[PDB]
Amino acid sequence: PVSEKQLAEVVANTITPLMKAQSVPGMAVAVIYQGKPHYYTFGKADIAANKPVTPQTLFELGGISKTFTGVLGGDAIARGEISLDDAVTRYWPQLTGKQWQGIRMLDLATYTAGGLPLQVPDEVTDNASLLRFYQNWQPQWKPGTTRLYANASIGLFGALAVKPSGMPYEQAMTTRVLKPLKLDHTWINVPKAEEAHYAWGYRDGKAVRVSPGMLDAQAYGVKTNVQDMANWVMANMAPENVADASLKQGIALAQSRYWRIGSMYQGLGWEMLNWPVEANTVVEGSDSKVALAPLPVAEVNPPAPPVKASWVHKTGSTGGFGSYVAFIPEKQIGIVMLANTSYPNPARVEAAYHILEAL
Repeated sequence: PVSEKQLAEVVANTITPLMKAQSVPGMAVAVIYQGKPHYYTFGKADIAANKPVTPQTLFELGGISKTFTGVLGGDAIARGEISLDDAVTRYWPQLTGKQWQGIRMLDLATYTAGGLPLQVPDEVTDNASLLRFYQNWQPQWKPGTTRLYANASIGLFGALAVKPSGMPYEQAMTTRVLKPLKLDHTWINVPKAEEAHYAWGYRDGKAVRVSPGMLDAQAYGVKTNVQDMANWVMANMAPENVADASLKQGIALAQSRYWRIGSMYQGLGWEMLNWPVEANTVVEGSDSKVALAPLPVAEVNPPAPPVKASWVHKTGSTGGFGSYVAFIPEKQIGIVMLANTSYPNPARVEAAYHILEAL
């Protein structure tokens, strides 16, 4: 019972000011209300070229790419290919170091393996140096005790979760998650043909774009527009309408609860909180000082299947782009906020909460 027209103001009334205080040049917004998306665009996608942000502009999702990874992974669990409490050594037999005993695929995806670091070091150029890296890894904690956000963790989950498939990660995602969901404009590698749709990221006044790195696709290399992103949210928010049977089970596996960390729950890429929530609770944990720190986990076992009454979300950043996605399956409301500046996370959470509170 709210107007499309007044929903526009609230978006503009909230978004415009934010862009000003955070110095974001362009931003694409999607608010999902009543089974359908409403798009709002603001800013330039390219400043010197003077390109507006449109519903086809590509942004860098950063960490939101992990929600694709987890769903891609839950999809494989559904196909019978993998299991979450299978040893990581079952998919990478050469990981013979004794420290990898006890670690499961679930630990990899949920960041609990025991202190794997945030990045894969840049001197890792191939599989052989990647094997070396994980063999030389000395855990900081036992497994299932501590959560430490890392791409070394979920990046490894993705590469390995697609192995039984006999397909490369890129291809796997397209034929398994993307096409069936008709995200025909979501890319790991942007083609030349869609190049002009790709905005530039801005970091400190400079124009940037993400650089390659081992396991980037799995961890932080997806790019899309607000249209395809809204469809991704709608598919996650209402998996029932999803025809692919493995996909549907996987989307659900991804929103399931595996660990509790404070008021937060760890899923396969997705992060959740029970609805209702106060804003201060979502914003407290979004702040990087908490998000990237190592925290103790409380196991949920068996894992809890997905709760409709949850605040599902994910932030994503690269050097020049800043995104956020959050939805409530019970109310069936959602939001996408794609930006070409990485502004603080608590500011994205603050803004999304407000907008959604209007519905």
